Amino acid sequence: MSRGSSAGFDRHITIFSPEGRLYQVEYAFKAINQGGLTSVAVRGKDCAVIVTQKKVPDKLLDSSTVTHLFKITENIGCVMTGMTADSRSQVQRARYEAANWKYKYGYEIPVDMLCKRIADISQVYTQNAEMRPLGCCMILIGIDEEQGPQVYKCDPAGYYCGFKATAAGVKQTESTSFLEKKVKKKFDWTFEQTVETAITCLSTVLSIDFKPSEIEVGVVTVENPKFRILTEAEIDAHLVALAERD
Amino acid sequence: TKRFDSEKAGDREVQRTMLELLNQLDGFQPNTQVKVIAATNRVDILDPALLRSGRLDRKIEFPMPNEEARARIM
Amino acid sequence: TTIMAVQFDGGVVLGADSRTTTGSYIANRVTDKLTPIHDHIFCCRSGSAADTQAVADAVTYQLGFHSIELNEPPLVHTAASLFKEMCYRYREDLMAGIIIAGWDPQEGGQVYSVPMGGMMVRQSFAIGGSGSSYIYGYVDATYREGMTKDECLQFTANALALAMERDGSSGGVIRLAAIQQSGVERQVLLGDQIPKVTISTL
Amino acid sequence: TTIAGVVYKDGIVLGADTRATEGMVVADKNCSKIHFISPNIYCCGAGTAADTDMTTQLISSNLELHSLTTGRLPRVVTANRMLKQMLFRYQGYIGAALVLGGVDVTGPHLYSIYPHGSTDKLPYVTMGSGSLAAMAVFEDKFRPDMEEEEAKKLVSEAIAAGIFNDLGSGSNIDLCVISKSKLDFLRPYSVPNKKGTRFGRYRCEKGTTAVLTEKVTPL
Amino acid sequence: MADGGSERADGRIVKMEVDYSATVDQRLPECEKLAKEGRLQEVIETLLSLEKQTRTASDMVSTSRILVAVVKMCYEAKEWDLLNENIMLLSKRRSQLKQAVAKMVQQCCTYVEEITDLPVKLRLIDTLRMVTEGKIYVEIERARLTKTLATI
Amino acid sequence: SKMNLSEEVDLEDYVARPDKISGADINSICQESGMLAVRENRYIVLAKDFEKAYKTVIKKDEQEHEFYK
Amino acid sequence: MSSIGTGYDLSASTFSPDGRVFQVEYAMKAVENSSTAIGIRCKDGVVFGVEKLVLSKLYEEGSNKRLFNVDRHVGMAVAGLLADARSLADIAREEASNFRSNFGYNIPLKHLADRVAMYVHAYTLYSAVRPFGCSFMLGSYSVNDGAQLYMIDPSGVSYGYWGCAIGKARQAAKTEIEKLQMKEMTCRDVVKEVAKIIYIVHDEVKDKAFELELSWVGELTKGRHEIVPKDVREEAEKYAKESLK
Amino acid sequence: MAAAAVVEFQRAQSLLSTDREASIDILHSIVKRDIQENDEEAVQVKEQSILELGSLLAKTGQAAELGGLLKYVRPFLNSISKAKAARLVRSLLDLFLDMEAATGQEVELCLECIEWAKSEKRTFLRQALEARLVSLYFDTKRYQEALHLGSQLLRELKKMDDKALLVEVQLLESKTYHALSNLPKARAALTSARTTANAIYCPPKLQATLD
Amino acid sequence: MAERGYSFSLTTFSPSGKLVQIEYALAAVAGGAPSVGIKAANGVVLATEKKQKSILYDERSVHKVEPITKHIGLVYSGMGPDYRVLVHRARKLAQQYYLVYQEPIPTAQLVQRVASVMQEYTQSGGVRPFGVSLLICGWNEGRPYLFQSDPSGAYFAWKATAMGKNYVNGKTFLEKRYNEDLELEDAIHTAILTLKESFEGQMTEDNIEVGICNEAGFRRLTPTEVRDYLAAIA
Amino acid sequence: MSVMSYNGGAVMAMKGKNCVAIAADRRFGIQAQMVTTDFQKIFPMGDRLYIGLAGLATDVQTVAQRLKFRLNLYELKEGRQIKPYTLMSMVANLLYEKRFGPYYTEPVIAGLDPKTFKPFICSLDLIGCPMVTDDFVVSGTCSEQMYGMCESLWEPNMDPEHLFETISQAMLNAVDRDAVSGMGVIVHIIEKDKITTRTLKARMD
Amino acid sequence: LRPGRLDRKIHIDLPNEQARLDILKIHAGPITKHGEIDYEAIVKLSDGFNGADLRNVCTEAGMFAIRADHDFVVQEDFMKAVRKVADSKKLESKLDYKPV
Repeated sequence: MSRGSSAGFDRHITIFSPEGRLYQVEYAFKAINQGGLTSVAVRGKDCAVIVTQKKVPDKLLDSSTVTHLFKITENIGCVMTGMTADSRSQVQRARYEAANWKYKYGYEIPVDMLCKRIADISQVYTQNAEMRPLGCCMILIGIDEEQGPQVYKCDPAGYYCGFKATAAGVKQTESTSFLEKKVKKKFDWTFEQTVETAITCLSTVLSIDFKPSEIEVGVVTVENPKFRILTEAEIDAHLVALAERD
Repeated sequence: TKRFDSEKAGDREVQRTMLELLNQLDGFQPNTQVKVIAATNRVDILDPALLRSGRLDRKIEFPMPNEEARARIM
Repeated sequence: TTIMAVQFDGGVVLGADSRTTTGSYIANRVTDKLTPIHDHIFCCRSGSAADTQAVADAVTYQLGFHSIELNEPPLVHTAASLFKEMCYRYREDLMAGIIIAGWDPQEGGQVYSVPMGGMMVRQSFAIGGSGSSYIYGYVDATYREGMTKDECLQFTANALALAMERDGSSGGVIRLAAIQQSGVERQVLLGDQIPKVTISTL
Repeated sequence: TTIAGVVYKDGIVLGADTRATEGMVVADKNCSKIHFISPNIYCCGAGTAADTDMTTQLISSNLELHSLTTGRLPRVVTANRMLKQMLFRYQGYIGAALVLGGVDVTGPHLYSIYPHGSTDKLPYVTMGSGSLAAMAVFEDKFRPDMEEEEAKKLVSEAIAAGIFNDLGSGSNIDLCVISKSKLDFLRPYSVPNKKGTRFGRYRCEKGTTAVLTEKVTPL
Repeated sequence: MADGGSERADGRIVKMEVDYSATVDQRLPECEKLAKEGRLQEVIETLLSLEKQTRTASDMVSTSRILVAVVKMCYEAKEWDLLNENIMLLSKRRSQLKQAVAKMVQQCCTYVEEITDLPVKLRLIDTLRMVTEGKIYVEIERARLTKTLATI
Repeated sequence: SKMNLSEEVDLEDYVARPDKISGADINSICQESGMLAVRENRYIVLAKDFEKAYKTVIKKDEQEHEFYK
Repeated sequence: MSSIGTGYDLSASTFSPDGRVFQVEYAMKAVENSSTAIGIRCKDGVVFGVEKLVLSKLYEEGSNKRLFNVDRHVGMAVAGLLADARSLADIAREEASNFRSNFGYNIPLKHLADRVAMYVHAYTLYSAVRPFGCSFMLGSYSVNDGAQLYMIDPSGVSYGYWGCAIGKARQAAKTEIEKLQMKEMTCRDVVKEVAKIIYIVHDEVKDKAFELELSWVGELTKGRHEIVPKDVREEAEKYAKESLK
Repeated sequence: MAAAAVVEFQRAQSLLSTDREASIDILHSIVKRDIQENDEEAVQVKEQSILELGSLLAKTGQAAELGGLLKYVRPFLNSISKAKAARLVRSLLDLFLDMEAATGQEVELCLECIEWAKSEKRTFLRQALEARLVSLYFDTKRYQEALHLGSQLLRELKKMDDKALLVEVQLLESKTYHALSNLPKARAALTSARTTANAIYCPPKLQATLD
Repeated sequence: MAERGYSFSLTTFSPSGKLVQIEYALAAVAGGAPSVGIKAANGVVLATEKKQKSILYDERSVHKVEPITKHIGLVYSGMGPDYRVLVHRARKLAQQYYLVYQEPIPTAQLVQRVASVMQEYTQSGGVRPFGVSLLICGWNEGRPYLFQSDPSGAYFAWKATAMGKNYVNGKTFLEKRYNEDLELEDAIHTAILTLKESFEGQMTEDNIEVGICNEAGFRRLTPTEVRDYLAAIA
Repeated sequence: MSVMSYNGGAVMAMKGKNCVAIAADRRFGIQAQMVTTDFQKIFPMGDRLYIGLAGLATDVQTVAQRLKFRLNLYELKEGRQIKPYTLMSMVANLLYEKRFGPYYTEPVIAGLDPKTFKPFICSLDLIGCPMVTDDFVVSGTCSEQMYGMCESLWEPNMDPEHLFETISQAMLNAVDRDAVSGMGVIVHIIEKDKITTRTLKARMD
Repeated sequence: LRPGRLDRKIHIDLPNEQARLDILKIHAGPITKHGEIDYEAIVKLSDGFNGADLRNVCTEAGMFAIRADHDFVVQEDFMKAVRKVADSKKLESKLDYKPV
C-alpha cells in the first residue's frame, strides 16, 4: 500500500501511523489553506498589528458585522484563518473563558493566557477520535505586561509559541519567508512602521495589491485598552508611502 | 482518477489514458467540433482534473423523479 | 452605610457616592469606591453590607462582559439590572443588597434602574439608597423634578450627600461625585475639608 | 491575638508583624514566622484566628501558582482579592481570617486587605488582625499619607511596636518582611521588644521519684 | 521583477510617480535654471519620486530629463556630489533595473573628462563607479574612463 | 566562485539557516541567482538576488512554523 | 468514497489531503433538493418569501410549514430537509426564550446565530453524529438592535446578510437581489418583490407544487413576526403572476 | 560589587585611547569584583569581562603592563567554577603564547592552570592547556623540558581520542624528538597523531596541519 | 454536543505480543529535538535546542525548558502540543502535593503520576499515546536526581541520558566525555558538547537553551550567559 | 496521629529535649472521658519508625484517621526512597484535618522525631486545628497544652542526658494525671532516637 | 523531482483579482452584448477561478441570452453565471492540492 493508509486506519481516526506522526494531523494544516484568507501579523513596540481581508463578495453579504478581526475581550483580540465554521466556534469559547477568568481569577488576561488555554483545548480535539484537529489557526495580538506588544500564534495541532513576526494561510510558507528578510534588514518600530511591513508582505505575496477598503487592520495600542480597527483613513496614508518605499 | 502519488504500482495504462483525454479536450484540436455528453453515476469518484469548467462546462445534476414525473413515465 | 444616589440627567445620569461602609464602630471598608464601572455601558452604585454587595457585583461583571463581546455590538443596561435581580431572588430572606444601576446604553438609549435586594427592577427618575441613607426624603423630592437641568443636578447631588453624612452616622468621608455622558464617566472628588456643617439643632 | 500590617509606601511593600501564633489568646507556639513566605513573588501577612488564616493563604497559593505560570504576568493584588473572595464563599463564611495579600505587578506595588467578609476591598494603607478598624486607624495617624521609603520603613516598625507594647498577646521577635516580586528579605529581628528570662535552673530529678523497669529495643 | 519584491514592478504598474515623470519633463527648462543657481534640493526631490518604480518605461522618461542639468553639476565642484547619490541609492533599495539608467550615465562619464585637470581626476573615479555595474552599454565606457585616469 | 560577484553579497547568513541542503540544491540556487542577475542587467550578482534564489527553486525553508508537533 | 464502511461519509472527523470533509458537504447537497426560501433585510424589518411544499391534495394551511417563530420578533425560514429543521427549531427557540427571561430585552440576532451555529458545528466536527440536513435564515426587527438577517448553513457558520436565499434556485434568486435596492426600502414594497422572484424560479421538477407564504416582521407588524394578511398575500401573488406572464 | 558594564567599557575606551598604562588601575578592579561574579546574576556583565580579558593581551603585546594583568587572573580562575571558567584559561594562554612577553611568566602560569584542570575540572579543558606548555618549550628549543612533560601528556589525555585536541599534543612532541635525534620516538609519535586524527570529529584545518 | 466517545481495538495486543502503538510513539520521540540530562551530583543540568527552524520566534518567555515548581523542571523532546498539556498537568499535580506537604513533589514520585496519564492514552481506545520523552530533574532531600520517562509510560533511572536524534551516540559520548566525581561546571560544559555530538553544526544563543537545577531552584539562563558558554566548547 | 477533641478520650504527651535524643511520655491508659479502665492500646504511631506523630484524645477517631493516613504515607515512602520528613508530616496532618466537615477531627498533635535517619532532632506541638509551627526548643501537648509547654521550658538544665530525661519526663506525667481526671495510671516512655526505639516503662500510681 | 532536470520550478498559479479583470475584457471582446461593466461583480464573486472558469462564465452568460431570445448578453446573465459555476465546482469536490 501507497497513497494513504486506506487498508489501515490512520486517516480515519486518530491513532499514530507506522511513520510516526499522523496523516490526519498534517492534513488539518491543509484545511487552513482552503479558507482563502491569509493573515500577516507584525510585532512592533507601538502596537501589535494584524492585516486581513475586509473583502466582501457581494452586496448581499454584510461588512458591518463580517470581519475576521475579532475582539476576544478588550485588551486581547485575534484573527482566524481557515475554515469559517471552526472559526466562530473557537471565538465564542474563547470569549466565555475570558469573562470567566476575569471574574473568578481577577487577573487581567495577557496574550499568553488566552493563547495557551485554547491550545491545550485544541490538543484534546486532536487527541479524540470523535473530534478533528482544527480547521482554523488563531493569531493573537494583545499587550503583554512584562514584554510589551506580543504576537502569538497557536497551531490547530495544540502548540503555542511566541513570534516577532508570523503569517498563516494559503501562502503560510511564502509570507513568513518574505517577512524574514524584513526582520533581517531590521526596522526600529514606530506606529506607522509595523503597519507598513505587514501590508507590503501581504501585497507582494498574494500579488493582488490591496487598497484600504480591501483590508482591515487591527491594532491593540499601548494607549488603547480596547481592540480597534484602524479602517481606511490611516491605511491610505501608509499605502502611498508603501509605493514610495523602495 | 488522478490523485496519484502511488509509490507502489497504481496501474498506469489508466494514467496515460486519463492524460490523453485532457489533451483532446484542449484546443490543440477543436472542442467546438466535438462535444462530450458524459454520464457518470457520481462526481465523488471523479477527480477535478476532468471536471473543471473548460473540460465539462455545465454541471447538470439529475435528482430522482418527482411525483408528477413518475405519472408521466407511466 | 454609604450614601449612594443617582439622579436622571439630560439623557444619561448624574451620580453621587460616599466612601465609608461601616458595620457599627468597625469599618468594613475604610475606603469604598462605588464610582468604578461594571462594564462600559453600565455603572452601578452598590449599598448595604460589604459582603452582600461584593458578591452581586462580581457576577453582574461576568455576565455583562460576556454579553458585550459575544453580541459584537454592546448589550443594553436593562440586561444588567435583570442580572442583579436573579441573584436577589435566591437571597431574599437571608441577605439583601440594594443596588441602584445607572448609565446609558448606546443601542436602545439611556436607562436608570433600581434593582432591590428582594429582587425587583423598576424605572425611576432618582433613587438614593442604603439603610441610614433614607433620611433625605425631603431633600430628594424637592431637588428632583422632571428633566432637571444638568447644572442644577450636579449641585443637588453633592448637596444631598452632605445632608446625609452629617445627619446619619453610617455615612462619612470624601464624597465621590460622577457625572456621566453618553460614552464617558467623569469623576471629581470633593474634599472632606469642605463639608457644610449642620446649623443649630440645639 | 496577632498584630499584622503591610504597607504601600513610596518604595515597595514592608510587612510588619509580631512573632507569636496563638490558638485564641493563648500561645500554641512561641517560634516560627507569622508573616509567611510563599512563592518568590507573593508574601502574605496573617491575622485574627490562626486556623482560618494559614490554611486560606495556602490554598490560594496553588491557584495563584497556576494562574502565574500560564499567564506569565506578575501577580496582581486585585487578582489576589478576587481569588480569596471566591474561595471563602465556597467554604460558606466559616472562621475568621483577616488576610493581607501584597504582591508587586509591573506597574506600582499593590497592597490589599481582605477581611473574612468576602469583599472587594481597596485600602489605602491597612493593618489587620484584632479589630480591622482598630489596626487601620493607626495608618491615618502616623503616615502623613506618603513619605520616603526609609522613613516609611522606620514608621511602620514604630507603629507596629506600639501595638506589641499595648497588647501583650504578641510576644517575642518583630519580623519585617520586605517584599518585591522575586526578593523576599525576611529580617527576623527588626525590633525585639520582649524576650524571656533564662531557664538555667533545673527541675530535674533522679529516679527515686519515678523509676524505670525497661530499656529494651523491640524488633 | 524577481529581486525579492515585485509590488513596485508588476503589482502596481501605474502609480502616482509614472504620471509625475511625464508632467515634470515639460517643466524641465525652468527646472534646469534653478539647478544652475544651485537648488540641490529642488532637483533631487523630483528625481527620487520618479525613480521609486522599477519598470523600464518610467525610469526612461525621468532619466532623460535629469541628464541635461548634470553637465553644469559636474562643472561646479559643489554640485556634482548630488548626482552620484541617486545612482548608488536606487541600486541598493530594491533595484531599478540597470538598463534604463545606463544609457544616460554613459554620457555623464564623457562630460567629467574634459573640464579641468585636478578636481576632474576625483570626479572621474566617482563617475566611473556609477557606470561599473551594467552588463549592457557601460562595459566599454568603464574601460575607456580608467584609461583616461591612467594617462595622467 | 564561477560567477562574478558584487561585494554586497555575503554568503554566510544563508548557509547558516539550514544545517545542509543537497548537492543538486546548491547547484540550482546558484544557477537561479546567476539568471536573476540577467533581469537586473547586471553581471555582478547582488545580496538581494542571491538571497531570493537560496530560498526559492528548492523552496520550503520553514515547515515547523505551524507544522510543529 | 460514498460507498464505504469506514470513515468518509461515516465520519466527519476525517480529512482528506485536500482538507475536505465529505459528510458536512453531503449535508450541504441535502439543503439544495427543495425549493427556495428567501429573506430580505430592509432598514426597517425582514420580509420572507417561502415556497410551502404541497405534497398532497388534502392540504390545510400551516401543513409542512417552514415558518417558525424563534422569538416573538424573530422568524425562521428553513430550506432543505424538514426533519432536521424541526429539531433545529426547538434548539433555537429554547436559546431565545431563556435569553428573554434573563436579559429582559430583545435577543440580538448576532448572539442567537452564534449559539445555533456552534451547535451545528459541534456535530460536523464529530464523527459520532451526522450534521443537520437543512440550512436556515433567522430574520428580525427590533429597535434595541435594528433589523438583522442572519444565515446558518449545515457547516456551522453565522454571518449577517442583507438579502439571502437557501434552496435550489438560490444562485439564480440571489442575482435578482443585486438588481434591487433593498437595504433602504419599505417592507410593504419588498413583499411584492419576494413573491415575484419565487413564482418565476419555480418549475415542476424542483418540487411538484407550492403554496405561497410570505411573512412580516417590520414596521407594518410593529416588530412582530406574523404571517401576512389575506389581502397582502394576494396582491403580492398577483404582482408575481403579472410579472410571470 | 560595582563593576557593572561601565567599568568594563571604561577600561576598553582607555586601551583604545592611549594604552595599557592607563587601564591597569581599572583592570585590577574588574578582576577583583569578578571573584564573586560581579553584580547579581552572571549575565552580559560576566560575558563582557571574560571576552575582554582574553582579547586584551596581544594587541600592543609585550610590556610590563601585560605582566600586571597576569597576577590579577591567578585567584580569578579558581573562583568562577562554571562552564565559562574553561574559556578564561584556554583564551588567555593562546593569545599570550602568540606574542610571548617572556618564558617565565608563561611557563609558570600554565602550570597553575594545569593543576586546576587536573582536579575537579573537565578532561576537555586539560588537553588545550597542555598543548600550550609543550609548544612553548619547543619554540624556545628547550627540548629536554618538553620531552619530560611529553610522557605524561600521552598517557593522561589518551582517554579522549574523539577530539582534535589530542592530535595536537602528539604532533608537537614528534617535532621535538626529531630535533634531539630520538628518531624511533619521533616516528612512533607521528603515527600515533595520525591514528587519533582519523576521527571525523576533527575539523578541516587540523587535518591540513597534520599533513 | 452529542457524543458517547469510541473505544476500539487498535490499542489491544497484536499477535507479535508487543503493543502496536508504543513502537510508533517511540518513533515520534526519535524524530524529536535532542535533549541531554546529566546529574552532576552538584546539581542537575538539562540542555535542549531552543530552535524550531525559523528564528522569527520571540522566546523570551516561551521556552522548551519550563519549571514545574520551585526546583523540579521538565525538558522534553518529541511533540510540542502533547508536551504542552503534560507541562500543565504536571504543575497541577505539583501544587496538589504542595497543599498537603509543603515540599514540592520529588522526581521519583512525580513520574509515577505522569505515567498513569501516558498509560490511559495507550490502553483505552479512541485515543493515542503521548509522543514525548521527558527528562525530569530536581534537587531535594539532600541528593540531585535525574529521571527519564519514555512515551509508553515506562520510567527509567539514568545518571546521564541523551535523547532524540542520535540518542545512541549521545549515550556513548556521555560515557566517554563525562566521568564520575567531577563538578557542576563540568556537567554544564558536557551537555552542550553532547548536543554538538547529537545534531552538530552552527550554534547561537538562540539555538540553545540551558537550564541549571539546584535547591535554589531550576532557572533557564538568559541569552547572554549561554553565549559565554559557547565559546568554551568545540 | 489525629483524633476528635482533647481529653474526651484521655492521652497527654510531654517532651523534653536532649542533645542526642527526644524523650516522650504519655500514659498508656484508654477509655472515654474520666474512666481509663483498660490500659493496652496505643495512640502514638510511627511514620518512619524513627519519626512519630501522636494525636491524643478519642480512640475511635485515633484508629480510623491514623490508618487512613498511613496508606498515603506508605505509598509516598515506597516511591521516593527518602522517606517523608518531620516537616512534611506536620503540614500533611494540617491539610488532612481541615479537609473534613462531619465528626471534626481536631487533634492536639505532638510530633516526636529526629528527621529521617539523620541525627538532627525535632520536637513540636500543634493547636486543635493544627496549623504547623517550626521549633526546635521543647514541646508539651494536650487539652491544656500551654501548661505542659511552660513547665517543659522550665525543667531542663539546657539539655540533660537521655538517661536523666526518662526519669524527668516520667515525673512530669505523674503530676499531670493529678491535674486532670480524664486520664490516670500506667505510664510508657518512648525515648526516640535516630537509629533506635528504646521503650521504657515508667512507674505508675 | 530533485533539481538538475527541474532546477526551475515555475508554478502558473490561479490568476488574481487584477489578473481576472484584464482577461475578462479580452473575453468580453468577441461577445455581442447590451454592455458590460459587470467585471467588478464577476471578480468579487469568483473564488478559486482559474483560466478555464473565466472563459466559462462568458460562455454561460451568452447561453442565457438564447433563452431570453436575444443575441445580446444581459448584465443579469454575467452575474447569474459566476455564482452558478462557483457553486457547482466547490460543492461537488474542490481543486487538487499540490505544492504551489
